[PDB]
Amino acid sequence: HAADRIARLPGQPAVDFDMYSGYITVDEGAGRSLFYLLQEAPEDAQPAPLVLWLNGGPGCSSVAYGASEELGAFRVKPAGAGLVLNEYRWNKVANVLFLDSPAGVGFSYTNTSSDIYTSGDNRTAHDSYAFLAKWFERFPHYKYRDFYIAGESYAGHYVPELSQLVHRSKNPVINLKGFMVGNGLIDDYHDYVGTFEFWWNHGIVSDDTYRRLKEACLHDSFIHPSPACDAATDVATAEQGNIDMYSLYTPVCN
Amino acid sequence: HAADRIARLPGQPAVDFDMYSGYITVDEGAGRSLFYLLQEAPEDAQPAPLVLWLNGGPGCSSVAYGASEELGAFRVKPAGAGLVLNEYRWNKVANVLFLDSPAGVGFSYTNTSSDIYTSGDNRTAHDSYAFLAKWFERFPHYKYRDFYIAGESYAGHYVPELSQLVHRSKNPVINLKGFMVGNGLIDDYHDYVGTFEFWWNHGIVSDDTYRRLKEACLHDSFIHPSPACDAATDVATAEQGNIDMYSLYTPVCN
Amino acid sequence: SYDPCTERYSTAYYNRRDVQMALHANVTGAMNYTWATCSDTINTHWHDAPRSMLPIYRELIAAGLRIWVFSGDTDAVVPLTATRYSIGALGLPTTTSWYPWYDDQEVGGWSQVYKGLTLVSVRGAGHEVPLHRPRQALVLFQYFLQGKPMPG
Amino acid sequence: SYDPCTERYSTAYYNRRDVQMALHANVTGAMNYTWATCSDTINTHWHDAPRSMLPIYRELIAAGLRIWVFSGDTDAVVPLTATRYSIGALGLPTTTSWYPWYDDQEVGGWSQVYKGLTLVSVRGAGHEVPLHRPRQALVLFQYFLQGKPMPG
Ligand SMILES: *[C@@H]1O[C@H](CO)[C@@H](O[C@@H]2O[C@H](CO)[C@@H](O[C@@H]3O[C@H](CO)[C@@H](O)[C@H](O)[C@@H]3O)[C@H](O)[C@H]2NC(C)=O)[C@H](O[C@H]2O[C@@H](C)[C@@H](O)[C@@H](O)[C@@H]2O)[C@H]1NC(C)=O
Ligand SMILES: *[C@@H]1O[C@H](CO)[C@@H](O[C@@H]2O[C@H](CO)[C@@H](O[C@@H]3O[C@H](CO)[C@@H](O)[C@H](O)[C@@H]3O)[C@H](O)[C@H]2NC(C)=O)[C@H](O[C@H]2O[C@@H](C)[C@@H](O)[C@@H](O)[C@@H]2O)[C@H]1NC(C)=O
Ligand SMILES: *[C@@H]1O[C@H](CO)[C@@H](O[C@@H]2O[C@H](CO)[C@@H](O[C@@H]3O[C@H](CO)[C@@H](O)[C@H](O)[C@H]3O)[C@H](O)[C@H]2NC(C)=O)[C@H](O[C@@H]2O[C@@H](C)[C@@H](O)[C@@H](O)[C@@H]2O)[C@H]1NC(C)=O
Ligand SMILES: *[C@@H]1O[C@H](CO)[C@@H](O[C@@H]2O[C@H](CO)[C@@H](O[C@@H]3O[C@H](CO)[C@@H](O)[C@H](O)[C@H]3O)[C@H](O)[C@H]2NC(C)=O)[C@H](O[C@@H]2O[C@@H](C)[C@@H](O)[C@@H](O)[C@@H]2O)[C@H]1NC(C)=O
Ligand SMILES: *[C@@H]1O[C@H](CO)[C@@H](O[C@@H]2O[C@H](CO)[C@@H](O)[C@H](O)[C@@H]2NC(C)=O)[C@H](O)[C@H]1NC(C)=O
Ligand SMILES: *[C@@H]1O[C@H](CO)[C@@H](O[C@@H]2O[C@H](CO)[C@@H](O)[C@H](O)[C@@H]2NC(C)=O)[C@H](O)[C@H]1NC(C)=O
Repeated sequence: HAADRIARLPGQPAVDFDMYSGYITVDEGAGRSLFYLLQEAPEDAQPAPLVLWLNGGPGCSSVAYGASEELGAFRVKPAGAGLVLNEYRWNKVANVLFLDSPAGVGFSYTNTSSDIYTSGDNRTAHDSYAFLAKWFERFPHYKYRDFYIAGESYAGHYVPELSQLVHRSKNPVINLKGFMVGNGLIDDYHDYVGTFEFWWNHGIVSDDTYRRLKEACLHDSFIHPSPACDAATDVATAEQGNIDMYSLYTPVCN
Repeated sequence: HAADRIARLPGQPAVDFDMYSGYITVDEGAGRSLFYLLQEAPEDAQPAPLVLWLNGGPGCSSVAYGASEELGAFRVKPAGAGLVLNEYRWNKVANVLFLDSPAGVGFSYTNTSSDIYTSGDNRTAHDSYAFLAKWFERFPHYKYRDFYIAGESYAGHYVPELSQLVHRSKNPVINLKGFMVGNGLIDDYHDYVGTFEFWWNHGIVSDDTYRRLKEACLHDSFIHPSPACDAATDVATAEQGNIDMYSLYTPVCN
Repeated sequence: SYDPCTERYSTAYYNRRDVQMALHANVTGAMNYTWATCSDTINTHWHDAPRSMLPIYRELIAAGLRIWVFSGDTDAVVPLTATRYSIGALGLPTTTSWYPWYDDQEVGGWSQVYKGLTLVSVRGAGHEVPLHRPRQALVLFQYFLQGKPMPG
Repeated sequence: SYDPCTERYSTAYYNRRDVQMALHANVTGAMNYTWATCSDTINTHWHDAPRSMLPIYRELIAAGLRIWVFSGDTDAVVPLTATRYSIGALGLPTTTSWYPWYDDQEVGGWSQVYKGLTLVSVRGAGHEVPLHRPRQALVLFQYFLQGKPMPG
């Protein structure tokens, strides 16, 4: 644990809280090891709760997003020259743990190359659980700490699937109090119906495309649309133009 | 006409186009006189088209809005200390005429005090027509100029009602080429249905309020809602909070 | 940079005699009331107003007039969806389906050209388009004066 | 001030050995590929995924867990309306109807408290809430840690 401690990052400004990063092996058979980043709260704030933050994709890095351009302690400089401190970082009130998941994402890796062509919700969750159970062994002063799980987007799946596991596990050192999801997947049918309605309601697609989308995708999964849905979706993409679909009214990077 | 010419406005920066403002009597009986503001285009751009711009309300001033915080040549300074030039002013390409209408709005006045309790679409349009027909007599070098009528909001009514009149009048000096409407009333039923849908789609009202609004207002006029519609609308106003309903994501003035 | 307090300034300004003098307004000083941005009375004492403008558009389209309809997409008073349904009810045919128009390299809004009428939305603009998106609002205006479709 | 180019910077940064050294990452240097923000392969080779999370929410609500759901209202990828319909389909009862929450004197977003779950939207924020509305995003977080409803 002390071994996982970070002294300083390049370009990092001086701070008053500790930080830790390293790997946990969740599958010795396969050689699957997840990388974490813990940004603690300041001493005075202790002992604060422990928050596991997960990014979506599927396939996107919690360190890459959560820690670096969202709620983490620092922001990266242009050209990747150094770090700047985040005035609104969440680790002001809690101990934030960022997990790169699944194996093959970010700094997280697998020793079984096949591993990356066969990921799914089930194994992602089981590895995530394993990671937590050993993480508490590496960091025993964290046992019994109120714990919360949070995430965005495809983590609408991750967060509740993992919470479910944690809960049914009945592990006595994990004091799960709850979870929070931002902009995430909940129910395929309803999300599709709502996505299209909001698009038409924001002037981003035509009346026809809107109708084609509803008729092409309602029986589909978000993750595995049919060819009719893809066709529909390709027209819409062309009606949307060169916009940041993740933030309708802000500029696109050049 | 030369008499209506403006030398300079207080605080006004130096410009390279002329400007004219004054009154036209549209009803000698009633003593109804409309005030106009003409911001011409630069010499080099001449001879440019003539554009009548109308603000809505009903009851709001085209000079107050159109000319002063929208498309007009200048912007007013805090405390109303002076003017600043508008870099994107429309009078770069056209001769813009701003009409205060109806009688009782802005600088526009009536000699019959009753006049202001009985305004309606019909008389607004007839006075507007009268104004144009005499305005061309005051400014004869404008006859035959391509003419366009434009406006916002409640001018969704004004613009097309006036265009209709101009067209059926067959006045040979008015070369009406068309009209343009921004964010305006078109059809009461459809606008109500669309307004509520967009609101729910922008997170500004609850699921219940949305349903109550549809059920309370669909048979109504925008301008004269029923008491059921007003009740519904009062709840919505309370769900919206302290926002600028005219621009969802910009700040409110303090 | 946007200042949501403009009406205030305007109120102060047009109320100076200086200015009214300069505008040839309330010459005899006979306007027995302060200058206001809108008239409340008028506003709250409106009478006749048809429920639909659709019939008139039809007459003027048949007449061959140039007709453009626009919308600032972040207004909530007379929102974009209200305009989509009302225009949709004219039943005109589409000449060029909903497409993104550019100003520079940014999307300025979307447009749809129907036989007889052009629909234009302005991205990120509130009710008062030229206030919120001045630059894109001038483009809009120039294309209409020409009768050319929104670019890009 | 917002810079829409952050992923770029991050790509450059995490790719330095300096940094990886500092993080105790790719220690043996054995990661036979450049560092990326997401993994394409992974992304395009996903297998199992249920269609609904509703059943799980039900189980965890019944379990008594604290559950908050939030939404940046200008995201178009997983938009607010998608979340309104999905949460609406849990059928829970409402404890406090949709109301505006403030941060200072500005409306931060809207909220609805149901029996077992709290729904929060963030005004003007895109998909990555803490990036777009950092300040309001910290408020959000603090209230949830406390189990207190959004204020104002
Ligand atoms: C994923 O694959 C890595 C490439 O094998 C592998 O790294 C290797 O770790 C070996 C085993 O634990 C290690 O081996 C023996 O070590 C000693 C050296 O002191 C020798 O006397 C033995 O004959 C072998 O050399 C080998 O040195 C090492 N190679 C490299 C490049 O590091 C990983 O397995 C192990 O990774 C480490 C760092 C840790 O997880 C270890 O305890 C792992 O089993 C493997 N990563 C996994 C499985 O998570
Ligand atoms: C709205 O009401 C105004 C108050 O009456 C009125 O203004 C008055 O205009 C009168 C008439 O045209 C004018 O009168 C006569 O003028 C001469 C002075 O040289 C005398 O010899 C006569 O015995 C009367 O005095 C009177 O001076 C004037 N009063 C004021 C305060 O200006 C408006 O009527 C007229 O307004 C003008 C400026 C213009 O429109 C005139 O030609 C109008 O009939 C009236 N405004 C209207 C009806 O539009
Ligand atoms: C979801 O994922 C869990 C855990 O990954 C699955 O359960 C695991 O099932 C596998 C076989 O899939 C077991 O692994 C082998 O078991 C033996 C050890 O006793 C050895 O052959 C070997 O070394 C392991 O690879 C594993 O024990 C088991 N883990 C747990 C926590 O139970 C689960 O798959 C099913 O669940 C199994 C327990 C069993 O029913 C399998 O045969 C199943 O496929 C996954 N759920 C889904 C989508 O099937
Ligand atoms: C819409 O508004 C037009 C014009 O304002 C109306 O037509 C006008 O009708 C009035 C009576 O309302 C006429 O005014 C009087 O007529 C006499 C002059 O010959 C004199 O008594 C007097 O000095 C005037 O006040 C006016 O001539 C007429 N103007 C026009 C352009 O025709 C119209 O109302 C109806 O249209 C009239 C012509 C006639 O049918 C009236 O009796 C009507 O009320 C308005 N439309 C609506 C909503 O009724
Ligand atoms: C027309 O000019 C009038 C004369 O100045 C002016 O009336 C004013 O009313 C004031 C209140 O805003 C009062 O304090 C001041 O004395 C002033 N003058 C007189 C003698 O009444 C009107 O506001 C003006 N009409 C407008 C602006 O429509
Ligand atoms: C793990 O460290 C590796 C060693 O530096 C690194 O591999 C690199 O691959 C480069 C291309 O981006 C190559 O140009 C460079 O020589 C470098 N080193 C070697 C010897 O291969 C990996 O990118 C790194 N893995 C990550 C970042 O996941």
